[PDB]
Amino acid sequence: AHFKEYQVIGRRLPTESVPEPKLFRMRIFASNEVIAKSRYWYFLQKLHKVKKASGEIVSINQINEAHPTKVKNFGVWVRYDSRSGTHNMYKEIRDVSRVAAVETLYQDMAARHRARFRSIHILKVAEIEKTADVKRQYVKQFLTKDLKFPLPHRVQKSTKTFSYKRPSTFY
RNA sequence: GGUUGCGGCCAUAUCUACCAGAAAGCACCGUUUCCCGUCCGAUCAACUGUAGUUAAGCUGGUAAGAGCCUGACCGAGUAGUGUAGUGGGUGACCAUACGCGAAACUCAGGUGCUGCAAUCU
Repeated sequence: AHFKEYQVIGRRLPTESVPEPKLFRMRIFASNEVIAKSRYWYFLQKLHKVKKASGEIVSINQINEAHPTKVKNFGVWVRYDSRSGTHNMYKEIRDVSRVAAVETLYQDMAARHRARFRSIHILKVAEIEKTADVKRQYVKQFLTKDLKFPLPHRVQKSTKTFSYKRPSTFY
């Protein structure tokens, strides 16, 4: 579904010798809470000696975008598995939210490298609104002062199967 | 607490090399008339409590000791693996989901514990 940024705070189960464990937290983009808690145990199993059975999740929360109607430059660092091996890349994309850029990121990763969600780890989603922090020319071109372009060859959708005049693609 | 006899678990007890051991206790031990097998009273058998021997046995301590034992979010949730998909990949194989989960390695700690009957300044 629509990716939602969840904060997931969990810990290892409290034993007698070690009450109050170290309370690790992650921000993971997921469709829903069930996948959020699942993705949490998957990564926390990767960085620590803990699995779902031996730990508990102490807080699950949604993080909302601070201002969902300002467009920003998002610096995305990702590792993914291709058929041959593993690679780390830094991509970047315009958006208004962290989540929709991550939705965009998974679409681009699937399209350009045939990477399924199973294969992708989102290392760090970073926002910058200051130029010269933007490295990719496919994003720099929308930051030129006084941007303006046409939308040539406008194709208009037809509700009916027949029309009674050749179409016009003017704009 | 030492020691002896009988033990239990059977190295946290073994192994190497040094250092120490008061009283209690093997025996430094001494002897061959007697029971007792032989080349050998060395082992084994029997007889004594002697110069007074702790030299050895034994016990303890030491050693960035070997070994052994215990533990660890140490490696490592790794390897492996139960279940699942009309997942990926030509394949070889791999990723993912729900579970189980090592061994090496590394780091620490530990040098037997203990039952019964006696005996001991």
